[PDB]
Amino acid sequence: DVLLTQTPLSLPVNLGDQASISCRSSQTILHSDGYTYLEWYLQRPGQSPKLLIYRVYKRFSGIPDRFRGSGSGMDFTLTISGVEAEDLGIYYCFQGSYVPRTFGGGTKLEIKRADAAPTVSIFPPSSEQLTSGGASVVCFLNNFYPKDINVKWKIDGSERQNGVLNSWTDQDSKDSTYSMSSTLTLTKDEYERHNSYTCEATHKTSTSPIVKSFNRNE
Amino acid sequence: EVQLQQSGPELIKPGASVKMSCEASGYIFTEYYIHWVKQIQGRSLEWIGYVHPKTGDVIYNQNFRGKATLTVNRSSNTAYMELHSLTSEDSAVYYCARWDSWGQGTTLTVSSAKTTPPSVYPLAPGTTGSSVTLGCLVKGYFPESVTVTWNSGSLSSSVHTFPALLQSGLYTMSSSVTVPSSTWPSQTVTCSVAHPASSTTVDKKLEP
Ligand SMILES: CC(=O)N[C@@H]1[C@@H](O)[C@H](O[C@@H]2O[C@H](CO)[C@H](O)[C@H](O)[C@H]2O)[C@@H](CO[C@@H]2O[C@H](CO)[C@@H](O[C@@H]3O[C@H](CO)[C@H](O)[C@H](O)[C@H]3O)[C@H](O)[C@H]2O)O[C@H]1O
Repeated sequence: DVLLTQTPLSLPVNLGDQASISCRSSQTILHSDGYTYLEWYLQRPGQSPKLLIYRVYKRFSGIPDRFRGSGSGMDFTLTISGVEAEDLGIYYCFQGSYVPRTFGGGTKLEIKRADAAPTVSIFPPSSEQLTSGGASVVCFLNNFYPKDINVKWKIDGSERQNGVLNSWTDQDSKDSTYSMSSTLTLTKDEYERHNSYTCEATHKTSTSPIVKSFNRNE
Repeated sequence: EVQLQQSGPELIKPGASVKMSCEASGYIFTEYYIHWVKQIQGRSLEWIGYVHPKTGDVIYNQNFRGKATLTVNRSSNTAYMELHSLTSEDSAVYYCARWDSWGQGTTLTVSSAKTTPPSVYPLAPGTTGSSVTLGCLVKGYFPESVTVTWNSGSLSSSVHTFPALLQSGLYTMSSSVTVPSSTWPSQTVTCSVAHPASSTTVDKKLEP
C-alpha cells in the first residue's frame, strides 16, 4: 500500500501569513495514464472534508486562488498565500492512483497568538452530587496559549493521579486561546476523608504553577 | 446542487450488523463512483472501498474484506454500506463521497451500554472581581451527544464546551460560562442540557 506522510502535524500561523505543508508518498503518484492523482482536502471543525485541489495543482470550482498545490512524483506541497479565518481546520492529502486509496494523517492549521497564562477556577462537588455517593472536583483552566498545559491534583498536599479526566477545547474563534477542564472523581466517602483539594496548573508562561485550592472544612 | 445525504446516527450492540445509506441528488447517480471512508477521532481517515452504481461492481480495501459490503439501489439513487460483526473498533464516523463531494457523515457507536440521560451538576462559587465563571458538569450519559445551552443561546461568546470522555462506560463532559459579575447572581444564569438520544432536557439555574 502507499503511505502518505504529512508534516508538520500542527501549523500555527498569523492571519494573512503564508502557510506551507508537505505531503510525501512512499511510491510515485504518477499514474500510467500520465496524470498524477494527488488531492488536498480541508476539514473544518464539525464539517465533512471538502475538496480543494485535485491533479496536484488544479483548483476545484469556487476555491480561491490563494490555494496553490505543487509537486510531483513523491513530494507535494500545499501553499496558502494569505491565510484567512475560513481556512482554519485540518488539511489532508489523498492519492487516487492506487488501490487502496490512502490519505495523509492531516495537518491542523491554527492561529498563532501571544502567550497567555490560564485563568483557573476550582469547584467543590455540588451538594446535589454528594447524595449520589459520588464526588467530582472540577478545575477550569481557561483562555490560555499555547495549548500544552499540565494539571496536578493534590489532596491534603499529596499528589493524586487516577480518577482524573482532562479535556481540551479547540482553539477559540474569538481570541485564539485554548481552555481545558480537569475533573477529579472520588467516592463520596473518599472525598469526605480529606481536608483540602488543590488544582495546580503548570504552563510555559511561568516556571511556577497557578494554584487553586479549597478546604472542605469551610 | 450535488448532494450526498446520509442516514442518522446509529447505536449498535457488539456482534450485530448495521446498514447505513447515502442518498445522491443533483447529478446522474450512475455516472460517478461512490466511495466510503472511515474517520476516527475526527482525524485519521481510512478508505473502505468504492462502488460503480451503474453496475454495482465494488473494489474494497483488503482491510475491510468481510467487514463492509457496498451496494446500490439505482431506482432510489442510494448507496448503502453494511458493516458486519461489529466491535468497538468499528465505532467511527463514516462518510460516503464522490470524487468532489462528501456526505455529512454517519456516526456509529458500538456498545452494549443502554441509552441513559445525564446527571447534571451545577458549578458555582460559594466571590471577588468583575467576572465570574460558572459551569455545569454533565455526567454518566450514553451515547453521544449532548448540547449545553446557556441562557438559551444569549451566552455563547464566553462559553467553553469541553469534549466528552468515557468513565465507567458512560460519557462525562462539562461546560463553562464566564459572565460579568454585575449580571450574576443579580440576574438568572441557566444551563440547559439536551440529550436527544434519551429525549431528555435538564435545566439548572446556577445559585450562589
Ligand atoms: C465512474 C466515475 O466516477 N468515473 C470518473 C472517476 O474515476 C473520476 O475520479 C478521479 O479518478 C482518477 C483515476 O482516473 C483518480 O482516482 C482521482 O482521485 C479521481 O478524482 C472523476 C473525476 O475525474 C477527474 O475529472 C476532472 C474534471 O474536472 C479531470 O480534470 C480535467 O482534465 C483535463 C485534462 O484531461 C484538463 O487537464 C482539465 O483542466 C482538468 O480540469 C481529472 O483529470 C479527472 O481525474 O470523474 C469520473 O467520471
